[PDB]
This record gives sequence, structure tokens and C-alpha cells, in this order.
Amino acid sequence: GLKRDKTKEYN
Amino acid sequence: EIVMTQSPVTLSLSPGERATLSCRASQSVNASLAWYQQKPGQAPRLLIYDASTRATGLPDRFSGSGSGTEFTLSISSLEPEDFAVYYCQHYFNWPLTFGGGTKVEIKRTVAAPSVFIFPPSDEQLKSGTASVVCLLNNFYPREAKVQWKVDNALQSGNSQESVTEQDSKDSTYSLSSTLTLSKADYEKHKVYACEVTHQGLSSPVTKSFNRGEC
Amino acid sequence: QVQLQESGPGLVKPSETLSLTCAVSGGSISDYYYWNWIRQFPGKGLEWIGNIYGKSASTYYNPSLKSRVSISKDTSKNQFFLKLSSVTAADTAVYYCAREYCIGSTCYPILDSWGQGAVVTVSSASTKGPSVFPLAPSSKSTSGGTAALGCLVKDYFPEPVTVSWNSGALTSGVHTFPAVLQSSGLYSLSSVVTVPSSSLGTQTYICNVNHKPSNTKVDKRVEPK
Ligand SMILES: *[C@@H]1O[C@H](CO[C@@H]2O[C@@H](C)[C@@H](O)[C@@H](O)[C@@H]2O)[C@@H](O[C@@H]2O[C@H](CO)[C@@H](O[C@@H]3O[C@H](CO)[C@@H](O)[C@H](O)[C@@H]3O)[C@H](O)[C@H]2NC(C)=O)[C@H](O)[C@H]1NC(C)=O
Repeated sequence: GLKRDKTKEYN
Repeated sequence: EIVMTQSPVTLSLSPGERATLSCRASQSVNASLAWYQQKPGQAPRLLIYDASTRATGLPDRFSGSGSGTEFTLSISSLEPEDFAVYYCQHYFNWPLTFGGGTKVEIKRTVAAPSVFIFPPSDEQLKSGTASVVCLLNNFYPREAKVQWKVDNALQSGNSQESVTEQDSKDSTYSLSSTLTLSKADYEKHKVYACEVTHQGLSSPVTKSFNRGEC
Repeated sequence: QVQLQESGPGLVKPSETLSLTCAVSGGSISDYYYWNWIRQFPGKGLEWIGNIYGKSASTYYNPSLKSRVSISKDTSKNQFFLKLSSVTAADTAVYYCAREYCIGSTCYPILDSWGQGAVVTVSSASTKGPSVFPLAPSSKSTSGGTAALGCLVKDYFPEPVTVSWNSGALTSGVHTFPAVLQSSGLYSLSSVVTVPSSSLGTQTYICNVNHKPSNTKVDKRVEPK
């Protein structure tokens, strides 16, 4: 599902 | 897009009872599922995410469960302040989508309305219309019958009703009924009356006035 | 204590562009968050519109709107923006801005902090400010030791009208009713309060009415006839 490290954009 | 469907559409339960709200996804969203609570006049508030993780500080009575296509929000013991619409939202892929909501109403004991009537103001009459207002205050359940009579003639089709959202503390409703007449019609009749039937009234209650009387 | 606040017109003509601004305080737009727009339709359905990253041009949009929506930001003003073109009555809704949720070093596209909502109506009809009339207390509105009084806010367009009493000092016992749409196509609502009947000669009651789409503000002191 959708998730990201805080310093990265979504895919 | 993935479509989220919620059931039931509405729930009405007494304080202390367990509310079980269901959310179904049209394809699996694994654990990427959140729940929100929306109270009247407010934005939604995030309650649960990752299907079962509570937002910080959330009361423990709220719990989420499920996986894949089937999810549940439980409120283990309802409180009056829990009146709200609850929504699910997936975040498995784009676009994000929400369920259609489940409205949770609180039962309480029957409470009869207090009834009040207001003639049109002189300022409004200056302009050719008359609005007569009947107020039913702080009652439960929501269902009520308001009948307008003008010189004992039952009115139909010339009133509109509005009802507040359930009160977050006392779980009651209030209701207005507004009768609209032309000024010319208003000045041709004497007795204006609103008659109220409600579960909390042993027999109907009428509030009335005579046009002119202060 | 990040706070978000929407602003912009409340009435947009069909085929024109709906523009809204979100002003953020308590945090910078130029931060490691996506900033979102969501709308809520009159029937209470919620729809995600799109987002924009605080630290790059990255945007995601709902494909059902991608051809007519644009989200942008102005980090010198700490604002972000929504533009929705070619609008129709189906775009009438409450529009919310929001910041997505992060916990520790992980973020998810769910909404933590929301604005208050901007009510936007798409219609060819003109704005019209309300007339405010007293619902004056009298023996006809006194039951036992309690009196009811109020204000009738009639004949306005579009929504909303807000009402307070005594500049917000009077909240207990107040009921501001949802508006009704009249046969004329104009809205009407009333706001009432119950108080001790003995207070009618010893307290002043003023209803404060605001209709922002017409720039109409009214304070009406309601007294026995
Ligand atoms: C759905 O997402 C989960 C990860 O999310 C976690 O699991 C859910 C079921 C919920 O409990 C969520 O709340 C939770 O965050 C994926 O689970 C992962 O699956 C893989 C594949 O089976 C597991 O890896 C295996 O682990 C065993 C050790 O027990 C090894 O022997 C194997 O070689 C292999 O490495 C992994 O443990 C598991 N992760 C977790 C946290 O349970 C799940 O795959 C995914 N579903 C789909 C359909 O993709």
C-alpha cells in the first residue's frame, strides 16, 4: 500500500 | 479506483452498547485502511490507521480490525459525545477513496418537547410576507408531528421544518416549523396555532396566539 | 498546533474556474508533508481531489478530475491553492485543505490536520444578503420559567450564514437550525436560545449574523415587543 519515509516522495 | 462501501447507513444505540461499523473494499487493500469521525460542523478527525492502530490519545473504546476487503470499527461502549458520521478511507493505491459513512445516533429516554410560538415581526410584515415560527425544544426521539391551524383550518403545504443535529451532551433534538403566508392572508385571520404530537406527550400540546395581541 | 484555513469565493458561475487558497500557520508549507484538498458533497460523501508535496513539484490527482484540476503552492506566503476549471452544479461542495499524517519517520496519505471547510456553490444565480427579523420573546414563547427568543434569517443566497449570540458569550441553550431552501430558491434559517424568563428584563440578547458571500453582517438586539 501507499507509505513513504518522511524525507522521500511517494513512488 | 477501489470503491469502499460502509454498512449500516445509520445505527441507533443506547449508551453503553457496542457499535459495530463495517467497511468493505472492492479489491483487497491489505492493511491500508483508516477510520475518521466527523461531528456536526467540523472536519473529519482521524481515529485509526493501518486497520488497527489508534491515533495518539484516542479513547480505548474505539478499536479497528480487519484485513483485505473486510474491516470493522468498534465502539465498545457508546457515549453521548460519540454521535457522529464515521468514514473509512483506503490508501492502498491512487486515488484515495472514502466509504459513504455510517451515522451513529444515541438512544436516550423519551423527552417531551417544550413548545414555543412566534408571530411575524412588524418589520417583516412591512414587506408583504409573514413567517410564523413554532419551536419544539430538546426532545427525543426525533419523530414529531407539527400541525398548523389558522382559524381552526388545518394547513398543509405552506410550512417547512428544520431539525438540529443530535446534541452531543443530552442527546436531544430541536425542531422549527415555519408557516409562510402573504401579509394579506395573515391579516385576514385571527387564531394561529401549532399543535404538537410526540411520544413524550400524553396528548397533543397546542400553543396559539391571536393576531394583534401583544 | 498546525492550523489550516481556506479562503475564496463562495459562488462560482457554471463553466468558470473555482479557486481556493489554504493559509497555513504553525508550520511551513516547505516541509516534508503532502498538502491535500478534499471535498464533501451536500449528501455528505467525501472525495479526495489531490495533493502537492511541500519540498518538490510532486503532485497526485484524482483521475476523475485530472483534466480540470490544478494544485499549486506559494511558499513565500505559506499558502497552497486549488483551481478547478469548467465547473458545474456537481462541484457544489465543502472544500477542505489538510496535511497528511506522519508518525516518526513514516508518512501515510491519510489526513491528520484539516481546515474548517470552504462552502462553494456553483450556480448562475446572484448572491443575495439576508434580511434578519426578531423572534421576540413574549408570553407565547414562555413555558414555566423559561423563555425562548431568536432571529429569523430569511432570503439569502448562497450558503452559509453563521449566527452567534452576544458575540460568542452565549452558547448554552442556543440552537441554530440548518437552512431550508424555499420555493423562491433562497435559503432561510432561524437561530433560537432559551433563557430564564426573569432574565428578559435584566440581560441583553443580540444575534450576530454573518453572510460572507454578500459581505453582510448584522447585529440584532431581540427584546420583548
Ligand atoms: C500485506 O501486508 C503485510 C505486511 O503488513 C503486516 O501484515 C498484515 C497481515 C497486517 O498484520 C498488518 O497490520 C501488518 O503491518 C505482508 O505481510 C508479510 O508477508 C510476507 C510474506 O508472507 C512475510 O514474509 C515471510 O515471513 C516468514 C517469517 O514468518 C519467512 O519465513 C518468509 O521467508 C517471508 O520472509 C512477512 O513476515 C509479512 N510481514 C508481516 C509484518 O506480517 C503481506 O505479505 C501483505 N499481503 C500481500 C497480499 O501482499
